[PDB]
Amino acid sequence: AYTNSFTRGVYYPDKVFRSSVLHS
Amino acid sequence: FQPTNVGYQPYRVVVLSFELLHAPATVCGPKKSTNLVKNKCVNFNFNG
Repeated sequence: AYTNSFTRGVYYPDKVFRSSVLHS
Repeated sequence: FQPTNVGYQPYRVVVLSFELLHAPATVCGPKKSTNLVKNKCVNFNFNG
């Protein structure tokens, strides 16, 4: 069987704090 | 490996890999820590 993931599965890519920023 | 073997001889090797990360340090050098100073211009060192 199947379902859609939607926007799940994003994770913090590194152990650095950042705020108010659009990182890539 | 006979003792009569020069590059034919056995060599022991150790490779040290450093888990260098922007994360909690836990193996560090013998360098001592100071007290902490705030609201003044200072030449700091945190975990290297």
